[PDB]
Amino acid sequence: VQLVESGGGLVQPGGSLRLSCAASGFNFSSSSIHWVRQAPGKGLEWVASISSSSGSTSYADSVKGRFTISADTSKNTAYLQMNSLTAEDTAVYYCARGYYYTGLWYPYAMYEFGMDYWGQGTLVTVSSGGGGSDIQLTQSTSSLPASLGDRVTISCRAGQDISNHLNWYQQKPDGTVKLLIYYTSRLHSGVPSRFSGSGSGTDYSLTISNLEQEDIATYFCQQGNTLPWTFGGGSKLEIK
Amino acid sequence: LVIWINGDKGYNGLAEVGKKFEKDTGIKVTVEHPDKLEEKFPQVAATGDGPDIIFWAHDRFGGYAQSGLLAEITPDKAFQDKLYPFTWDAVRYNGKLIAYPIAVEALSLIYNKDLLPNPPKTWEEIPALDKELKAKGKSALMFNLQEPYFTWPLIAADGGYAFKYENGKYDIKDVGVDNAGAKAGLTFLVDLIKNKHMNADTDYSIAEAAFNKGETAMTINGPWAWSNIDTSKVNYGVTVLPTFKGQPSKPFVGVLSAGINAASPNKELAKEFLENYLLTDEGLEAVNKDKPLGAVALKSYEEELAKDPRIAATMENAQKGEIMPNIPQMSAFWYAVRTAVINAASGRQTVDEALKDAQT
Amino acid sequence: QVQLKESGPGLVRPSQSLSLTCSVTGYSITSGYYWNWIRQFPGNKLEWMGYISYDGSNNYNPSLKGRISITRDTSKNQFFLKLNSVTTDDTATYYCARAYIGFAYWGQGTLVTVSSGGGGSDIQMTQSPSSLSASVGDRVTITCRASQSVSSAVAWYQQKPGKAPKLLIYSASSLYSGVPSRFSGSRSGTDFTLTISSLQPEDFATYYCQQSSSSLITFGQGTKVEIK
Repeated sequence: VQLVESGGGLVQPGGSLRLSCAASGFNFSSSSIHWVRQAPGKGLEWVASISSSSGSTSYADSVKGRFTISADTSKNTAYLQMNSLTAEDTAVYYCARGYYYTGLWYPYAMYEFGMDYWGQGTLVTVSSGGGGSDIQLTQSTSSLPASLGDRVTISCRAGQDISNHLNWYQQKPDGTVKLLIYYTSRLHSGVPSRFSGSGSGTDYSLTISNLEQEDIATYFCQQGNTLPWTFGGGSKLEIK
Repeated sequence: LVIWINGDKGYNGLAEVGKKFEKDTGIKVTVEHPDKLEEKFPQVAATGDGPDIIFWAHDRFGGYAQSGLLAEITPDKAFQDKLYPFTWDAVRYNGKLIAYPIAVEALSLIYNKDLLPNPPKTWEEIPALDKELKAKGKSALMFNLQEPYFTWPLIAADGGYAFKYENGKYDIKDVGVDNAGAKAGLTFLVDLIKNKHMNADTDYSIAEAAFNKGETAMTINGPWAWSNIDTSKVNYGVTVLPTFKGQPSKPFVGVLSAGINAASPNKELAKEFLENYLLTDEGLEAVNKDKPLGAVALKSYEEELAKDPRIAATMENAQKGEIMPNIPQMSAFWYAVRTAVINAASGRQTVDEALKDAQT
Repeated sequence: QVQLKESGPGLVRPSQSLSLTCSVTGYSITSGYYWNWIRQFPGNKLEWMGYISYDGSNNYNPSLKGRISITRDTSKNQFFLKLNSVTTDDTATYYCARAYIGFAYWGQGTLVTVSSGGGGSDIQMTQSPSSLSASVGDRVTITCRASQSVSSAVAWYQQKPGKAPKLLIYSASSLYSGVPSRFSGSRSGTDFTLTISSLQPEDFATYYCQQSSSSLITFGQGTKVEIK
């Protein structure tokens, strides 16, 4: 018994690709063929299946409307036509045979289901693209409760040098967002002087010189050095 | 006429019968095979929509009948005589005919002709056969022990039954799970396990793989399994199941049936299509040539198909078997008998204790 | 001065298109600046999605190229987000914002939820723990909870790096042929457990549950069993 995938390769965002799965060693006409994919460093994701005897096909919600699975019983081969590919679709694509039998009694369920045989997989890469890649921003102290007159400092560390192109935002509980600081230390219009910012290279900091009740909020950093622009994970201010 | 039938059936063959109907009557026939058909049907039929005719295994129609979604059909006694009498019991609900029988399906004894040119006629022969075959690095018999559908032919042989069927109805309180016949049959099955002639863990995939690789001389399975055996090049035959205490094994019978939507305005057309176009030698052949029906309810055409001894075996076991009851209480039967067999075969409970708990 | 305001449907079905409108007043989107869409996922993380500039040029996040379009109607002073083939991952609060140095003016944000109908076909598997430190000889237990009943249609798989997954258990508790007997599986209602009775050095791997009750087959997130 074996399954051999082919058709993988490098594809532009929004492009198309057709994968094949050549099978041998079992009765293809009575089998079900499944496509399962695995994005770099992530888990298995089931994508589509076809029953040869009934012709019925099923698709994951994540690919519905873009993928079409088909099979030529005489070639013992199954196919996955993939359209409108994006980075979310980059992955090794596996084909697998789903073994099962169908109940003869209502509700006619599947019994003894298992993907007992798997191909070696074929790699699909959606290029990026030609964009940059994410610069990571790591915040601390995220969620440190202080007192209603304290000086408070939130820090941001960028994964590479961002040349002082670092901005700070405040998000209130109601979801409203305001710019506080831009270019490391420049105050946006209307922002109280008790906010200040410091740093250079990869390390940056936001300080509130004395905490007021209206400062209860979540604070985010953001680099504007390179596209795509990226944010830190947020630091929630709480009162003790 | 709009017709629904499952995708694994000969739906293009059925559409050819629809083309002959249109040619003789002017009425267009459109055959569709939507996914999850058996689930969609009661949803659109309650609206007053859906197909005029729906094809499905008979046991599903009891639910449709309870909901009033199926018309009572009116075949002559002359027409009824064209079909095997037992099939008409499968399409009755509250005594009323609610569907036309099409095809018949049941488990049979499948055997490897190279290991066992003359398969046993009785279950009682199998222990000594297994001892002989064990000495050759083989086994006598492997089949799915996990689901009661597969073990019931032996359990029912000597007198077990699910629900008493009389006139045209089921007494939902006359259950034959813990009478002496069912105790005898399960006891013989448990003894096969205690004597190491079978294994309590054997399931569908384990028995299929062993038979199709030539490691066991016999299995018990239905027509849906034949084409994998064809692929495996095992030289196999298909025959009547072994008797137990001189009584035939009684496998559950499934009857592919054609029901008429209660909300159809074309009921007299659907009757003519089914009685005079589909349920004829030429109609069933058109369907069968597309995808085989197995054994069919129409006597005249089954006599032709039974030139294939596999199909004759299917019909013979079906005539000796138990029509699968079309009532919702079967669901409790499946869960209960399933536990009973597992517990009896593992040793947790005695045969007597296990069947008595299931009957309750 | 500038105000921005998002509008559009708050509920979208998986595989459909998400469309949102930003209405700008007090400043023309043709005069200057970059006109952005930004979204905040339920766990508070922010993602810049893209912009249309004052001259009609676009720039999009590489993670979304191929299914995002930002367009504008200069006569109405509005710009638009269209995100195709959405999944539940696109559930987020969508913000529009004007930028030059930073995002200096923001809309108030609008929540868009992506969720199936979707009934009995819509089944998740929640696997725990995500990661497990274990030693040779340990008893290892991996659990998986189905979001609704799956009967016993649960299988377990092992995967080693660079290799295809292998089937271990099917029908919740049946050991696949050739798999060592130290592997076993069990079910309690909607809870499924894979057990390795005494871990061996070849057992370091990632393990996945899988349900086949719905025709939309789904896998658990996986459990990585890790060596010292």
